[PDB]
Amino acid sequence: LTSNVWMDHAWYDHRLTWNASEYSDISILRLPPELVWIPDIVLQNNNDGQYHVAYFCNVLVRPNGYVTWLPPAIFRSSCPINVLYFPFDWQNCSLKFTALNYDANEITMDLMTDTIDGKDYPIEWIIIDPEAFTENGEWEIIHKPAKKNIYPDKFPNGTNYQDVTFYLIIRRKPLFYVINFITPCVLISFLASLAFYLPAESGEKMSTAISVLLAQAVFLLLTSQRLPETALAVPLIGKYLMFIMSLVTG
Amino acid sequence: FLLLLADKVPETSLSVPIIIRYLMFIMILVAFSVILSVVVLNLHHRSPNTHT
Amino acid sequence: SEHETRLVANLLENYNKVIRPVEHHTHFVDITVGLQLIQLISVDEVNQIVETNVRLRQQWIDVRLRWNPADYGGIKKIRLPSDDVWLPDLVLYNNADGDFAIVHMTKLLLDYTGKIMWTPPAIFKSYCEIIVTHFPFDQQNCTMKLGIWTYDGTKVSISPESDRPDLSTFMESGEWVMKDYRGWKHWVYYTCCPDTPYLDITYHFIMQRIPLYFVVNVI
Amino acid sequence: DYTGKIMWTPPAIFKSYCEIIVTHFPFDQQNCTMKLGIWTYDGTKVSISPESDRPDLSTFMESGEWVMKDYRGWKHWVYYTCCPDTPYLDITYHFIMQRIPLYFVVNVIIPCLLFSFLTGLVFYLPTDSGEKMTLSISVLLSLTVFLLVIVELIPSTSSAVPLIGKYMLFTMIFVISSIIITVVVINTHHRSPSTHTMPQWVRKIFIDTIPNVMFFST
Amino acid sequence: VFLNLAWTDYRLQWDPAAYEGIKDLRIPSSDVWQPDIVLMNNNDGSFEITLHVNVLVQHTGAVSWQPSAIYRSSCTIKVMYFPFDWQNCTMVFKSYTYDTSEVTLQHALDAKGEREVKEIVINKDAFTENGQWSIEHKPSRKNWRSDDPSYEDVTF
Amino acid sequence: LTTNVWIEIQWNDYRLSWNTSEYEGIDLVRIPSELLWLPDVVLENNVDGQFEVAYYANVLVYNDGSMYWLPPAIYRSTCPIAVTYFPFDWQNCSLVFRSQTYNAHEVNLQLSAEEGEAVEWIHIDPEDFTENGEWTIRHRPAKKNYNWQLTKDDTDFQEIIFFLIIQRKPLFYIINIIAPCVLISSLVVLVYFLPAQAGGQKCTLSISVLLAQTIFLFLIAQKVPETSLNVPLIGKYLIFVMFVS
Amino acid sequence: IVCHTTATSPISAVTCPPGENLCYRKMWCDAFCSSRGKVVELGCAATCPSKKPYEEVTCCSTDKCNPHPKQRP
Ligand SMILES: *[C@@H]1O[C@H](CO)[C@@H](O[C@@H]2O[C@H](CO)[C@@H](O[C@@H]3O[C@H](CO[C@H]4O[C@H](CO[C@H]5O[C@H](CO)[C@@H](O)[C@H](O)[C@@H]5O[C@H]5O[C@H](CO)[C@@H](O)[C@H](O)[C@@H]5O)[C@@H](O)[C@H](O[C@H]5O[C@H](CO)[C@@H](O)[C@H](O)[C@@H]5O)[C@@H]4O)[C@@H](O)[C@H](O[C@H]4O[C@H](CO)[C@@H](O)[C@H](O)[C@@H]4O[C@H]4O[C@H](CO)[C@@H](O)[C@H](O)[C@@H]4O[C@H]4O[C@H](CO)[C@@H](O)[C@H](O)[C@@H]4O)[C@@H]3O)[C@H](O)[C@H]2NC(C)=O)[C@H](O)[C@H]1NC(C)=O
Ligand SMILES: *[C@@H]1O[C@H](CO)[C@@H](O)[C@H](O)[C@H]1NC(C)=O
Ligand SMILES: *[C@@H]1O[C@H](CO)[C@@H](O)[C@H](O)[C@H]1NC(C)=O
Ligand SMILES: *[C@@H]1O[C@H](CO)[C@@H](O)[C@H](O)[C@H]1NC(C)=O
Repeated sequence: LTSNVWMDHAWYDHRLTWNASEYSDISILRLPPELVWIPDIVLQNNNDGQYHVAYFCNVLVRPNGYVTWLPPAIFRSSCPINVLYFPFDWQNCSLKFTALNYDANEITMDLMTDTIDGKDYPIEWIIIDPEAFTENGEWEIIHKPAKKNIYPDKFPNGTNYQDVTFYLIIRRKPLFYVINFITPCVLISFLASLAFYLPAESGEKMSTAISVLLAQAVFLLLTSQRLPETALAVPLIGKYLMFIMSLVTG
Repeated sequence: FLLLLADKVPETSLSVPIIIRYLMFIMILVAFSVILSVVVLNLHHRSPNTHT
Repeated sequence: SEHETRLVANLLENYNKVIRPVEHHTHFVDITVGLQLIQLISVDEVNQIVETNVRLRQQWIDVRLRWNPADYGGIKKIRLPSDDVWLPDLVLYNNADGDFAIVHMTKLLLDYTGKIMWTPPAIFKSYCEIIVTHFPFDQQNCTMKLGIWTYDGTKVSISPESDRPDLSTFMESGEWVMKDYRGWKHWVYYTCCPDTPYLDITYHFIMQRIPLYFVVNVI
Repeated sequence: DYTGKIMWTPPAIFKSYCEIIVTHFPFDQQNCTMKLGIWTYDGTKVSISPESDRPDLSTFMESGEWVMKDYRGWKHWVYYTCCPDTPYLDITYHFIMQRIPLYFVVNVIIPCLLFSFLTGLVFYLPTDSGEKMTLSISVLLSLTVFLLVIVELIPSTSSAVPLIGKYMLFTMIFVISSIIITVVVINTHHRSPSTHTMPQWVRKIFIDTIPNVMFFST
Repeated sequence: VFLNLAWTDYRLQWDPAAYEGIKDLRIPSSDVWQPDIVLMNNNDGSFEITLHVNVLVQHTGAVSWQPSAIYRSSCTIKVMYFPFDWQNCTMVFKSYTYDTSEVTLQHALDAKGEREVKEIVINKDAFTENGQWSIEHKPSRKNWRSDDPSYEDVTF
Repeated sequence: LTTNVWIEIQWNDYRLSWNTSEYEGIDLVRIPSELLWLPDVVLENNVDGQFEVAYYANVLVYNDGSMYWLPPAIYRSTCPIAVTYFPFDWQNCSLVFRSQTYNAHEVNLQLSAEEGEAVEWIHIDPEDFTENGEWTIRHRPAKKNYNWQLTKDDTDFQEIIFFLIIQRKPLFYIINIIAPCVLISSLVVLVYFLPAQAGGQKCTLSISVLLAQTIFLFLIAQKVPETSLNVPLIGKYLIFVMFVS
Repeated sequence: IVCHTTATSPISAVTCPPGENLCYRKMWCDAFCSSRGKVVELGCAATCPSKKPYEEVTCCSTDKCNPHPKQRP
């Protein structure tokens, strides 16, 4: 999975405090993260060797010490495919974020809170601008949860007791395949079936059927270079191809 | 099928994978099927005007 | 030159590239932004990505970087490195898979008034809504949204250098024709504060495809 | 060491330009080189000498596609018109490697052999069987799909015509000639007497001489 | 993979009673000495790790470093029973520059350290099965070279 | 276009001059380029973002302030293709060098003068140069060009251009695409000597040659550029033979 | 015969074994045609080697005909 995401950190640094009236009424400050302490919170389930954000932008500081940091990132996460119902598949792709520089007794990864009606509520979802989000042409987002995960088998001392994970349950838009893979093969196999109406006085029964099988072989070729060579399931389309190739051989 | 499989087989020459041996087996078997079908058709379309 | 050496030593002596160039923290530094399109490299109609080679012209004044030429041999321009002075964090909001900000730390031009002119290159890989409805006879409208990432219009104000990009050095693509191109400056207000607008310049390019490859190879 | 004797053995991925001779492909021998020298100094400032006459392959992993036959390293000095006492040195290591011709034999050659052998067979297929064109032109189609395979496998070099290419073009011309003579045979077979009277030389040669010149036939 | 390195630096010792009971520090890796433990059998040119997490220093001088890496290792493929094949595919690890006269390579200890772990560790909380490859074995032993007394690797 | 070039920059820095008598006759010093002022000579017509050189070699500094920098570079230039006669095409690919920092009032880019004559060409070792394999170099000129839409300022006024006019070797295509398609499409005239009756197999041969032409079209589509300004020659011929079939 | 040969470092005036008494001198400028000049090959030969379009050869029959262009015979 390739994603453009904005991480939004927030933490308090008591050392970045100041009385705004002692100075001029400076209510806020921008500081490069190469000068201040930064929690290197990294994508652990990354495929490329890219654990960090892409632009180490400035942190915003308030006189109370509240530091915010919204660095943008381009992550390449490892999310395995469930090809069973391909091309009608929905995937559950995860972005797992850890803190490998400090243990859970030194920092605590939490989810951001927000307010609506004087009540604090956590942001248990990926944030998506409903106007500025251009939907991908192949994948639709159904669910987008976010979870803080604790692993009690592990000890708090250690970097494996903590996890903030962001899940994308995305559904495929099955139109390119329906228009270029399924419909033609279905109709060509129907041709094979209809070969039984052809009289033997026409030397065209076997030609018809075996040419239909050649077309099915071409479609199998196109299909084989669309999925990973996994073995936890036979793709629905490959299932249908085997079924229909066997039926045409019959 | 050989074309299909081209982009998925290691390009090493220390051995032949059982999959390519199987495909070559089936390919040569189909070839011999062709040869023998040609022979059968030759025998079937033979006559005294051409053959004793 | 001895003069320019002395000047650059005296200009960066007490200069901090971390603080904005303002006499008072309340005021803003206006940055005149301008996009120079050079070639359209690619259009991925699947991933919905447009790849362009651009120069991001930026002008602004740094009150701390002034001098009298009479005291420096008549010098009126220098070519300081960009990592040595304060720069604005202009980010491509609609970036897809490339770099958000500028990474080519090219030298900048500095006048005696403090006026700076930085014109660094960039490969923008933007995210464009692609409409495959009349392919290959389709007309795309692809945008580059730019803004200051960590500062608000109260601290850093941007303004486009011209109503529309500069395509004077545009290499013709061979598979895309640019019909029109304009750039708009926007501001957005939020419930947090009414006196604080958040700014973004969005340059868009309306590109019509040349449908010959796909006519002779597919139709 | 305490004497100032330094030993620095860093790694490197050398992507070197090698004159590739695809003339006997896949039975091709190469002599890829790696020329090394000091860029900014000359032999009077920085001299380089080869540790040994030949590289160290004591920890060389076997490739699976190439066999290293010979490997050696030569030092060279070159003189210029600048100056008659400043030689400019280089060490050129060359590795002679023979390709293992099994992948390409099994995947590119044997199928072309089958196609050739089958093109030499439409001549045992009688014409009363309306299938000669079927067979010949389907062999041609199989060979075209295999041409796809070949272009996917073998290199797109234009330095010279390899053996794979010569054999493929020979096979293709073989199939084309097969199809042409097949058409001639079908035209003679379906040669109506109403419009074509058989010559006398044809009857003397094909009906009267060659049949007897054969013994193996029925 | 996470490498799990541990060593002792006599210089990073202190009494916690003198420092408000600080018994462990997290220190950037660039600030302490670390051995050049690298993947030798890489196919790219990336010997060293990718993510330089900060080390864990105890008041005894015990330095634990659990850095992360996307490693691309070279393994010979046995093309005889493909696709019904089983691959070995090792990962060789040693210090690029330090040798036996300088560092002694051992195996890592289990969670409750009493005995060495002579296998690759897999954490089920964090492990994505491939879908095309089943891991049947995952041992780890030290390998030497009789011709080279200065060589010692920990191969996985 | 991908090239490996050794570009030789030469200039004078009055600050790095010295008198040899004070330094035991030393007239030549090597200083790393990371320590010196360099003109930001870059490749502008690059597709990637590699404007600069690959190896920052040392700069030979002479007592008079002369600097000889011979940095090697690996440049992925941009040169549009002329498909019209593909694969019997020759391309005119350019390497445009200018300073992206300094202007003409600051630096004057010029070509080398060896023996008082200007080196208005790319230098190519005739002995230690390996011809590519698909592209043959015919011309290799170099000229100083000025963009007159700009001023003596603006940093893009002057530029040194090196050209590579290269003729393709159309042999892979000939003995893998051209000759096969030609021999295969020449078969559709053999349908005229087959009998017009069951068993003659006219349409069999014709439509199978059409099928082969379709496969060849798929093979060519994997080899031709995706530009839509002109129709190449091999695709044109494929269309012709498909219309004929 | 006494020829000048580049088969030594530094250049030497060595006598040729029996069979070669033609002192040759090849020259041609390579990728360093400018900073250094034409290459200089010298030595012994039984017959004057061939010449290509870019080379500049000069073979003799006397002693030390082929000195470096910055020297004299
Ligand atoms: C694959 O591709 C490869 C690249 O594309 C390609 O590489 C080429 O291979 C050929 C053959 O293998 C190479 O040709 C050889 O090049 C040698 C190097 O020339 C360099 O150095 C010599 C000086 O040599 C002395 O010093 C060097 C370095 O220190 C030592 O390595 C040498 O052993 C030798 O040392 C002796 O002398 C020293 C004092 O000088 C002593 O200190 C020391 O103790 C030793 O006594 C220079 O002369 C050369 O300069 C000339 O060439 C350069 C350019 O190369 C010019 O610029 C320059 O102006 C000069 O013209 C060069 O710098 C040569 O040594 C070697 O020469 C022998 O062969 C040629 C013909 O082949 C004869 O003419 C010559 O007389 C030599 O014959 C003697 O040596 C051979 C074996 O080398 C014997 O068989 C022969 O009987 C004779 O023997 C006597 O002398 C021997 C010492 O050499 C001694 O051992 C014997 O016992 C006997 O007494 C030859 O020219 C070529 O360079 C390769 N090219 C590259 C780029 O690598 C490869 O072939 C390809 N493979 C395939 C399969 O395709
Ligand atoms: C901030 O400074 C002003 C000025 O002395 C002082 O009156 C005020 O009490 C200070 N506030 C705090 C919280 O110390
Ligand atoms: C972490 O905590 C566990 C459980 O108390 C303990 O066994 C282990 O020694 C601790 N690790 C360190 C480095 O203190
Ligand atoms: C160079 O230095 C020497 C002193 O060693 C001096 O005598 C000579 O005049 C100097 N040359 C110049 C050109 O200044």
